[PDB]
Amino acid sequence: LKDDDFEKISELGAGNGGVVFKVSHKPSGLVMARKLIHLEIKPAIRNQIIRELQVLHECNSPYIVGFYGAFYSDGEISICMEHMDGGSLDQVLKKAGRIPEQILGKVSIAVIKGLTYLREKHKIMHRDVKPSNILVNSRGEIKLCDFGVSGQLIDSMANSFVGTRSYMSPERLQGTHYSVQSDIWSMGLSLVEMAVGRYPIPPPDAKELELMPPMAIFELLDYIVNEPPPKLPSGVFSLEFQDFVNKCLIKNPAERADLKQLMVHAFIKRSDAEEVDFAGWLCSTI
Amino acid sequence: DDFEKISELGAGNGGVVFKVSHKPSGLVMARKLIHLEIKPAIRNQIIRELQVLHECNSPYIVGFYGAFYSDGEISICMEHMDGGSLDQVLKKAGRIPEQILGKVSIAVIKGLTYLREKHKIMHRDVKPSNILVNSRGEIKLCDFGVSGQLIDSMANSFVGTRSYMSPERLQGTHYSVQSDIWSMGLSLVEMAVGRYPIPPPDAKELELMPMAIFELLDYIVNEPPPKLPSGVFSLEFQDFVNKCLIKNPAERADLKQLMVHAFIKRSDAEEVDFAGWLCSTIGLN
Amino acid sequence: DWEIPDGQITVGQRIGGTVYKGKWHGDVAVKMLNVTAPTPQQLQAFKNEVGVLRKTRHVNILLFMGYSTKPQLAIVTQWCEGSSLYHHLHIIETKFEMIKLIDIARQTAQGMDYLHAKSIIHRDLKSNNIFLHEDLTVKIGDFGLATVKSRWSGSHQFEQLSGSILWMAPEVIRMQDKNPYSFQSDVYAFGIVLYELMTGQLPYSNINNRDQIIFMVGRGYLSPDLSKVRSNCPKAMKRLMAECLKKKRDERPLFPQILASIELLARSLP
Amino acid sequence: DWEIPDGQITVGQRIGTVYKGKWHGDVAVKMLNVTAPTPQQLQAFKNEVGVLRKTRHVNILLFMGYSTKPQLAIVTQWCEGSSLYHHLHIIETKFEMIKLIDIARQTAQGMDYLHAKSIIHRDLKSNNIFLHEDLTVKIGDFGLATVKSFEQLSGSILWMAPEVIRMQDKNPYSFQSDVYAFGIVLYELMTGQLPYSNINNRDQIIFMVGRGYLSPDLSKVRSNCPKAMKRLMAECLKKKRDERPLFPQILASIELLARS
Ligand SMILES: Nc1ncnc2c1ncn2[C@@H]1O[C@H](COP(=O)(O)OP(=O)(O)CP(=O)(O)O)[C@@H](O)[C@H]1O
Ligand SMILES: Nc1ncnc2c1ncn2[C@@H]1O[C@H](COP(=O)(O)OP(=O)(O)CP(=O)(O)O)[C@@H](O)[C@H]1O
Ligand SMILES: C[C@H](O)CONC(=O)c1oc2c(F)cncc2c1Nc1ccc(I)cc1F
Ligand SMILES: C[C@H](O)CONC(=O)c1oc2c(F)cncc2c1Nc1ccc(I)cc1F
Ligand SMILES: [Mg+2]
Ligand SMILES: [Mg+2]
Repeated sequence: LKDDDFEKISELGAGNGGVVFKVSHKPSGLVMARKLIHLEIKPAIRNQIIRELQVLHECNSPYIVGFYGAFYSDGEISICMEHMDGGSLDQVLKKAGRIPEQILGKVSIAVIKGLTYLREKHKIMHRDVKPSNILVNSRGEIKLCDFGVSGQLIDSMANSFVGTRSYMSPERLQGTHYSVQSDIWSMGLSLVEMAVGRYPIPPPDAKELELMPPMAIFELLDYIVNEPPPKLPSGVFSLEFQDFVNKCLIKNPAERADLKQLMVHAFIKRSDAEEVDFAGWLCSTI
Repeated sequence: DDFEKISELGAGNGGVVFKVSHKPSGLVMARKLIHLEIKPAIRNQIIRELQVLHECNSPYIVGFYGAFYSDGEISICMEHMDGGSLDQVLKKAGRIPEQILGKVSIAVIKGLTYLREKHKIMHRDVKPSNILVNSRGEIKLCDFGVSGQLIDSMANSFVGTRSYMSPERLQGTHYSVQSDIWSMGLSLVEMAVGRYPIPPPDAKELELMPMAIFELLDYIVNEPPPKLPSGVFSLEFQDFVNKCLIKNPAERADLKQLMVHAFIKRSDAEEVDFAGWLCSTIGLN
Repeated sequence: DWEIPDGQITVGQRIGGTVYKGKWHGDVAVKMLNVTAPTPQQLQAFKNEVGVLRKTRHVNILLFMGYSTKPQLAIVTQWCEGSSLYHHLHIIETKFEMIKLIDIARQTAQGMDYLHAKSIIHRDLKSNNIFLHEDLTVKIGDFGLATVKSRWSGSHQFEQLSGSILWMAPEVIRMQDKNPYSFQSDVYAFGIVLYELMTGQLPYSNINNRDQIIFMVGRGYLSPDLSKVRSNCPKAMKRLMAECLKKKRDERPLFPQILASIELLARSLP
Repeated sequence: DWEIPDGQITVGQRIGTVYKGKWHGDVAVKMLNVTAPTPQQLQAFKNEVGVLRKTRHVNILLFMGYSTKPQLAIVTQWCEGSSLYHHLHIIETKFEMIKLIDIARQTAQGMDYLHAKSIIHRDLKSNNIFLHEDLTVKIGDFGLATVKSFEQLSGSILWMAPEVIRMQDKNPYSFQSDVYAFGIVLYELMTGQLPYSNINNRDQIIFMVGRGYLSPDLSKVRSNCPKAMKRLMAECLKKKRDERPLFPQILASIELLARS
């Protein structure tokens, strides 16, 4: 893979430090997603980033977005990956307003299996779970992306621009703890955002919850650290769902459910067993 | 450094002149600063060449004290003349009496002769501002081309506003002291009439008593020479001036011939209160 | 007027809004707003950035040359040969002598002194926006966040916090005031620049959690580890760095005082 | 506005009507030391500044501001290094041909810029081209400069076009006159001499170049000057004003040539 090898089709989206293009890899004819991340970095570490990304060639799971290759040109590391024509659940949540508890069930399974896959077969945690990083497609697949595989790339990304919100767990915000337990919190927070259809920090006021200038990021972080976790509204959701997000959002990581415990959860047993035209729901909402 | 500034005597094209005193001496002199950006071998050549001024001894040549370089400029320390230049004098007198021009004429001829015979150098730059005078009544030539290298280095210059250059020098043909006679002649007309005689005065402009330099150069080369008016000047004077202003250097008067001209023989006989006339015109009275 | 009639500019390569190497009476730098329909917010951004540059003429401010509207919105400035301070320090690890490092500090301060003197707060000072032009002259650039201090406190209104975190002062991060920027916030950024200059590394190299740094710096827990200054760093510089980095903004020196500190230092070695 | 309030600029070593000052670092102050501003001296100052304010180009001396209240003064960047005159004619710096062409090129770049903004420099010469840090050309001294829409002729004869000297045309200054000046600069660059060295009479040079008789001696150019540069010098020095190239074309030729 190299920069000449590609033809731009369209811009799939952009973030805080990265841009994603739907492209056609000329030699193979393949349509793929090309992610460019701007970095000013020493040749020795760019080459270390590439080399470390090559581990994705082995990462094969239906809960993990596929990897075609990686390279550096001009001023930018390129990651070429499985194009997901459904987009990110962030994009979806915009068009769908709120995601039905029953679909979120499939999503919750997909996330857990993928976090399990990463953990066990590749020794790594995600680091960055949130709606924009769960990708869905026509065939009803829900895959995870943008996880922390290259340790060097993690390091090189630390010199970054300021975000506008955050899904970081409180224990990470305090440097108190660092494990999969933190990715569980982020899944928890994501779910609440996807369920209610609005980023749950801070919580909605009494009036605002009836319908259903932005808080600066430092205030958001200070909230997460010092305030009780968000939670689902009382009636609109099953008690099993409310209980599920709750065990994901416990401030103290120790007391927070783990992947084994979550997997056999009432909400997961139910949803696994349910059969939902997920692929159908997806295309119908686009 | 060791010269105290007393006043500014004035400035023209690439140079300025101060009346100064040597601090320990109390020796009053005229210091001229000429602004030059030149190679160091070339400033040394100029300063060396200026030293031949020490060999100049004539009551018709301004005295020379010394020369040196400092701060991108050549200093020429020279005899202070408390009467300044005839250019300066002319301004305050309006016109200069013919009889006085007789004495100037002699001085300039005598001076140009001394320079020629004793040092084999022509002045190259005769005009009223380079004829200096004093209260003892002497009349001396200044600013003459003694250093050939200084001549060369002064070419890179700003445009002037006028010229006393002989037509032959302008067109680049052969020239010699004949060129200097032309300029004396041109200056004599200026001082007598009180107006730079190029171009000659209009009908209106005349009865009372600018022009681009390229026009003036072109007048000098292609028009007839100026002249005095008649009646208000001696015929001998008019004859003298005309023989100086002939365009052909070869039909123009020479130094030997001017020296014995009628206007010259006469004024030499005349006894005139020159120093009295001067102090009268300016500032000791 | 500094509007460049359309057609004259000849956009070429790309570097990193978006910046191209172009042509207009020689090599120039062209910074464009790629898109096609400029929102009135992107418009006021442009108007403001041009407004600030127009007031700068100093050898350490990157030379604004003119702006274009018709093709796309764009700002034209002098082209620079040679790299950013970021690039020297963290990419090609240029082995500057301490006298040079001090001089880079000095010039950067000189440019900042000049801006503050005309009431411009840069708001995005950092290694990348400091160019060693011909390896000899510091030119401060990127005035995309620059602003002029308004005499009146209610003109401010709401602006979403943006910028690189490693150079943001704690009060800016916290974002508690209507306007947390000040000359002093610029000084803090310059403080981090001293850090890169006297140490060779960015701050917080052991921490790679972006949100954690924002949270810990804003809270007071985290601050640069001054022990990492190289041993040839004059004691006066270490002190001056620690002063620019003070958490209580009012405790930070301003640029004339910073300039004096560096001159007085310079005066001390043979 | 670019007025520097009284009190800030602090003047130092004279260089001569230009001093070294401090105002936000080293600067250069050009003053008018007379406390009697002639209504014509104030006009002069007003226009020089008015011209300078239009310039923002890396090959034009950076104007920084003006002051009126201790005295009339113009503040511009302070350049370390020497003028092109000093290099060619005084210390006889032995530039390589590429560096000569580069000096020519940058000079042209700045002239191009001035012209595109309808500024006629009218006093372009070696002395007024400063090699900043020995590598970047900074065209300075704008004391005669005007914006193209009686004046007593003023300047240095060696760089004046024959129509400038003649002063007979209704508009004796033109973009093309600056090009002539430029051609003389080219001359100095490619011979390391001034023109008309064999002639030491100012009035003769004035008259003879104006009449059309006298012209730089192209035999003196260094043996290693490209045929193409020598040609460009010719076109720039052309006696007939309208036969001279304009700076777009000059830049083109030099950039083209420089590639060989
Ligand atoms: N493999 C893929 N297939 C299709 N679309 C993708 C994709 N990967 C990313 N995208 C889209 O590109 C957009 C930009 O992704 P990127 O990861 O750069 O920013 P982001 O939305 O995740 C927020 P941040 O940069 O702050 O983490 C995402 O919203 C996603 O919709
Ligand atoms: N030795 C001396 N004593 C007194 N005054 C002198 C002097 N030498 C020169 N001056 C005065 O200084 C003035 C300036 O001298 P300078 O020779 O530079 O100017 P100038 O009047 O001859 C004009 P230009 O340079 O165009 O020939 C002269 O007009 C003259 O009056
Ligand atoms: C702000 C960034 O611009 C976008 O977010 N982060 C990433 O895209 C990202 O962060 C990473 C990391 F810290 C270590 N290794 C890889 C990555 C990676 N990209 C990425 C990862 C997996 C797959 I499959 C595809 C990808 F593009
Ligand atoms: C640049 C000035 O504004 C114009 O005046 N020019 C001169 O003064 C001048 O030009 C010269 C030259 F080309 C060769 N040698 C000497 C001189 C000389 N000066 C001079 C000569 C004699 C004496 I006694 C005193 C002088 F100052
Ligand atoms: Mg993402
Ligand atoms: Mg004289």
